[PDB]
Amino acid sequence: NTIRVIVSVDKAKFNPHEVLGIGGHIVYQFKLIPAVVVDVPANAVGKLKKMPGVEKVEFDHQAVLLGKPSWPAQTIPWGIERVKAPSVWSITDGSVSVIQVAVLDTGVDYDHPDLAANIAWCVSTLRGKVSTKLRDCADQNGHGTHVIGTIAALNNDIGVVGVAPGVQIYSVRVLDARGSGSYSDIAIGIEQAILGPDGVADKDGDGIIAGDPDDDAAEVISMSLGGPADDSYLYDMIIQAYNAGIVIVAASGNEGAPSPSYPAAYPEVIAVGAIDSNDNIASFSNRQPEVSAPGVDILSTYPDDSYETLMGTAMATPHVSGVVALIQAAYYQKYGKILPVGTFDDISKNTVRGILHITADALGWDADYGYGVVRAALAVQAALG
Ligand SMILES: [Ca+2]
Ligand SMILES: [Ca+2]
Ligand SMILES: [Ca+2]
Ligand SMILES: [Ca+2]
Ligand SMILES: [Ca+2]
Repeated sequence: NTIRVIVSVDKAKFNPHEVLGIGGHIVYQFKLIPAVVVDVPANAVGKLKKMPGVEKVEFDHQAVLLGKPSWPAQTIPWGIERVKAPSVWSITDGSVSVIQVAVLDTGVDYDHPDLAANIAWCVSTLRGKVSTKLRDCADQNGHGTHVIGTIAALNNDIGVVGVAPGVQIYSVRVLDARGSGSYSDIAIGIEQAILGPDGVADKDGDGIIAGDPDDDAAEVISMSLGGPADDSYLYDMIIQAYNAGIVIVAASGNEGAPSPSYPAAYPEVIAVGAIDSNDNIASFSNRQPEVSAPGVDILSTYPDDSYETLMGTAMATPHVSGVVALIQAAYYQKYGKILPVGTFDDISKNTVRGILHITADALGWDADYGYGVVRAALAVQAALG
């Protein structure tokens, strides 16, 4: 019957009425890339390629969550210590106002007493519809609430504590109750993380997005999820985020493969591998990460008002995203600006990725651990030194 497809277009010639004309509909018009999500009867896709202004028709691929379960006063999970976050908190817990982290995942238990105060914005992109309603944005799986707690669980007398326990979180639900998500919804969730709550990327028109107090963009997009497919419009959204000054962090994958899933495999994205508490790379961790982090036996928040232990590269990812939030929060607190994102290759202290690379606890890049295990305390020293 009806398939979902993503059309790359020339906006001067693409007439959307041509798709309604063949029994299709417009699902979502991207604001930041020239592309549109459409539903068409499957036997009419051939007619789509043929319309004026249609440059490419791509099918809607599937990505999936990358965390799975391991089988009272406040605990500091072993991974938060390993990554050397508690030492940083006298400088910053990430609570500097221009800083937000967007977590594209299964949603969040937004009224969880260890999370709520840091939940700044809650949205859903599922099924190509942007929803800002609470029932839509709530986590129906648990995995997002877990990823989120590793980043930002409160420092208090309950539960757990995240890497950056003061940072504002934008929860962006791009994955359903089963942890499965379409590339379409994930590209839309990324656009939303750039647009933010006011729906405009660059409201004052000055060319600054991430790190501009006049805007409400996130500064980190964290994606603990992956698929085998490399689609154009998705990689275009990645570049829009990258160009806006957003650091993008994604899980390597859990199939013990030689290279990362997507989007972790894009040059603009920090691929993240998983270690255990013995500083062994997990066997499941996809190889050639950029950096690695705690991803086995990770205790964190879980629905509802509860706590759970999970494992996977999905768990390693938010430790890195939390480190990035500390670097950017410390740098903005001292200077009144953030660092550039940087590249895989980078070994300077002038770039977030540069700092991640050279402060990593290398156990010189390798195909197992990447540059090594991120260390917040040392990264924040490099950023400020
Ligand atoms: Ca911001
Ligand atoms: Ca806590
Ligand atoms: Ca905005
Ligand atoms: Ca601006
Ligand atoms: Ca401005």
